[PDB]
Amino acid sequence: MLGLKTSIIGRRVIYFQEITSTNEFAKTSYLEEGTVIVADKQTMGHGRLNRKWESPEGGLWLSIVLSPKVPQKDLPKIVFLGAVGVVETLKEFSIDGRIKWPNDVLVNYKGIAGVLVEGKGDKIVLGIGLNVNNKVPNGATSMKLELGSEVPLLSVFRSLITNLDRLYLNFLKNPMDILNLVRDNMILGVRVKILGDGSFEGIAEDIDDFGRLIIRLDSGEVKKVIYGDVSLRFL
Amino acid sequence: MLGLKTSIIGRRVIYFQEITSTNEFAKTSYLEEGTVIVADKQTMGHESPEGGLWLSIVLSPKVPQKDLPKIVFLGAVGVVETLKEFSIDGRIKWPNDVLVNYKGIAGVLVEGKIVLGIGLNVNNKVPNGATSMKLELGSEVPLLSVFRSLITNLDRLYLNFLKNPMDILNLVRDNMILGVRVKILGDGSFEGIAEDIDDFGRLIIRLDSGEVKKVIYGDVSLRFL
Repeated sequence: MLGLKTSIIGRRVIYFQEITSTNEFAKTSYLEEGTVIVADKQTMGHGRLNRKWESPEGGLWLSIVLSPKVPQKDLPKIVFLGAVGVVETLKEFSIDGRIKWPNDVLVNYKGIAGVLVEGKGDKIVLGIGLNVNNKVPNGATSMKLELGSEVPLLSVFRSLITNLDRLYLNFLKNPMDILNLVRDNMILGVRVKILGDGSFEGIAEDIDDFGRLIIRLDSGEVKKVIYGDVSLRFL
Repeated sequence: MLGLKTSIIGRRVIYFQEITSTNEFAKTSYLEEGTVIVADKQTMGHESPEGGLWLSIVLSPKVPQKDLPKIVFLGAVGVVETLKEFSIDGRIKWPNDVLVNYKGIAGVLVEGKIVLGIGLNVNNKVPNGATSMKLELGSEVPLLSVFRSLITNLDRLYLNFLKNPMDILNLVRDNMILGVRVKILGDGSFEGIAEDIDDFGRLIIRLDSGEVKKVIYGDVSLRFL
């Protein structure tokens, strides 16, 4: 009854009034490629770095099951697919979102969406958490706060699924393309600090052909940061 | 994202762009009670084109074995209530069909774990002699609005049915086509006036001879004369 016209993503959609986490369900269940798992709220949701994710009623919490048969050297790039999809959808609602490497989406430096990609055996689970009408934590934002008005949650879903499907079909044929879209929508040319072990600061110059963040330290040294399991702070 | 607030029916909803049959998927798959299977179209329903509301609901009612036959009435009444919400006069053709001015607009199929299947013509093209919500109202009807309405009605009806399986019969009686001649097809056939449904949901027919027959659904077909 939803009348989705997508080719792969959204061929099937499993909706839950409440769930522990859409990513966990997608990982532990056999689902055909393109299946979207979505819930009004999550009781154990989280984003990258295991950051607890308040997923209250009003937001868009979903996961997509994918099994892209692309060269493995290109597989690591699906994380960006979600971020770019969110940016395209936000633009449709007159909101200018920018990507905070690797896959967070910000609006005026305030978090509005997060992407969590996990791999289980043969498939990849692309999780997205987008603040729409739900109340957000201090420092974060939402579509409702940005537009100062209620936003039809289903309208956002339709838009996002449509964009993700389009991006995914092209990724299957031209996997290098997504990096260019990421680059064109990412926050660059500003100072950042990579936290944790061997912490350092520098200018985030660009992302390379592998999606690594290229940082220029004050000394002139150039470091390439892997998208995995690191935290980044804007200075 | 749908924000359904029902208690059981609609706790989960599995949507398909296309499926062979929502009833077959529901019967075969491992699903929890209240899960609704809905598709834009069914390729092998019993086809169901885009524009209609095609769904099945998984139920596990812990009620007396004798009350299971009443489940079909939950679907028929739920459809009638939703149609009334859209100002369409749907009437029940005992025991699983809904007509508008004697034209078919919906059908209910219960199998079984009990699977309650419902097919409702909304914006889809229909067979000769049938009708749809769009044809009755004269304009397209938001399919999702019909789904929300129906799911809400079915959830309320089901929750009460679990406690009082008899209550549904009164709602059927108030919304069913009665007082007219019908032909019952089974082992041969007989005709008579459809008088009412009894405390078991059996159709009571008065033959011209004065004989009274009680019809149980399962191996029979009813036709209006």
